[PDB]
Amino acid sequence: GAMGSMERASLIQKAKLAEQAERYEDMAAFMKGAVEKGEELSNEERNLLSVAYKNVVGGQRAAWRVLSSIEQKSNEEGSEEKGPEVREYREKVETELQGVCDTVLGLLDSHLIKEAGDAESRVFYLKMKGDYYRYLAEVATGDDKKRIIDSARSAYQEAMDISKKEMPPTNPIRLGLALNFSVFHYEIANSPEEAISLAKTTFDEAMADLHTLSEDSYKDSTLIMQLLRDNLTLWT
Amino acid sequence: GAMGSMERASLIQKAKLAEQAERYEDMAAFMKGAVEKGEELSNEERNLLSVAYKNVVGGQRAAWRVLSSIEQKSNEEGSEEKGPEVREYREKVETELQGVCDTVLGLLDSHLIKEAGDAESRVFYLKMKGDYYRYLAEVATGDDKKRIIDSARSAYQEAMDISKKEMPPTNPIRLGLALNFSVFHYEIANSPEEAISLAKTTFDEAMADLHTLSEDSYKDSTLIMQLLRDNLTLWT
Amino acid sequence: RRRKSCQA
Amino acid sequence: RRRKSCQA
Ligand SMILES: [Cl-]
Ligand SMILES: [Cl-]
Ligand SMILES: [Mg+2]
Ligand SMILES: [Mg+2]
Ligand SMILES: [Mg+2]
Ligand SMILES: [Mg+2]
Ligand SMILES: [Mg+2]
Repeated sequence: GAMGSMERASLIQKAKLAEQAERYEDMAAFMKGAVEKGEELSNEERNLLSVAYKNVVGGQRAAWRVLSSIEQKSNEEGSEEKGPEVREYREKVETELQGVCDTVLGLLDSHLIKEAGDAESRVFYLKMKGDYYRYLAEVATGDDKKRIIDSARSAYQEAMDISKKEMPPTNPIRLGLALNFSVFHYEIANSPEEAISLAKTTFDEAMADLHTLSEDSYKDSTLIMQLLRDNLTLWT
Repeated sequence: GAMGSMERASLIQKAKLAEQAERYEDMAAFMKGAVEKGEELSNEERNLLSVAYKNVVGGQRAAWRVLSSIEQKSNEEGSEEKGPEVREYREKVETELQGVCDTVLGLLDSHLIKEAGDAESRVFYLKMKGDYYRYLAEVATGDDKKRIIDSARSAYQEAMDISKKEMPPTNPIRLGLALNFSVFHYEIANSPEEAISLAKTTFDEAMADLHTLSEDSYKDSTLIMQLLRDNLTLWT
Repeated sequence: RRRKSCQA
Repeated sequence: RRRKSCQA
């Protein structure tokens, strides 16, 4: 695409500059260009890809929630008819959001996942695939909603199976995956008990493994454990 | 430099576009960027590098000759004093020309020549080195003039020695090298008899080898032979 | 209080 | 008539 003429290393360098400038749309475009060079990504490069798109889609999701709330209020009894504008604009933001999700899913399918053989890369990409199907599920209201939900579930499940066999229970990718799959269960799959069980079990197994860690790894793992605890406190 | 962020293949592509648009300064900058990627050049890429810089320096040399002629007339008896402007402007063009020659010589030294092992590449680069020292010699008037001339001579001589041992007498690089070394002898080294001998011998040895060639190779070789004949007709 | 997902 | 060097 438009990044085909720029060196891979320059795209990476510019992605890091865009991050410092909080220019996440640019950061994502640079990282897409880097992926499209066709080489596998290092750990740092995978993190840059993930940060960039999570920030872009995070802004779109927050805007979609604002607009969806306004639209829902407009459809309550006693609300004045204001025309098609709220629906139209929510749909515009929704279509943009879906486009970003499709872009990320396309990078994962062509060809990040198939080339990823180490547990740390494969689990990371499968988690991403689950996340972007989950974001599609957040806005899905039609006949493919069940299939979108099952695509998220299937990607998360494969990531969980690999992470349990190949990673320690304190590994940050394993922990972040479990956090997100637990959110999937709670608010996408209508399975709050599964969400709570997964969070509590993940937390307890990580706690039992902290003794093996250096001080820096302990800080990394406990940070994510606190997110699991935050959700357990909210949900129980 | 300024081309460090552009892909090697994009620089090559743009050099070809610049050639089509007769934008030889751009073409040279793109090819310099391609050389600085550090990989060896293919036959086509070496030709693009040579075409680009020969056109840039060719324009500078033609302008220098115009200005030098004006300056020489200004220093004849009976000519009005017009101030320092003609000398200043000739010097400005001369310094620019020297800068381009130094740029090409720098690419050859860092690191095209040392990496060139095949006769076709090594002879080509040594011919280039002789040419750009020859262009420096055309404008040299000071204490290093003898050393500049000997640098041209030495590069041409090494190219000739390799070309005689490794290339057929009809090879276009061998022929173009001999043409240029003959011009060096005639107008730089004050050796018109050596220039004439080299041209006539090169022509005659190529003529004896034409029978071995395809129609297309015959056209390539005879085109350069005609340049040797043009010089012999002018010089005899 | 919005639930946490894996975000910085 | 300027002498020829290796030019297109
Ligand atoms: Cl709109
Ligand atoms: Cl000037
Ligand atoms: Mg490259
Ligand atoms: Mg392991
Ligand atoms: Mg219960
Ligand atoms: Mg040979
Ligand atoms: Mg004589």
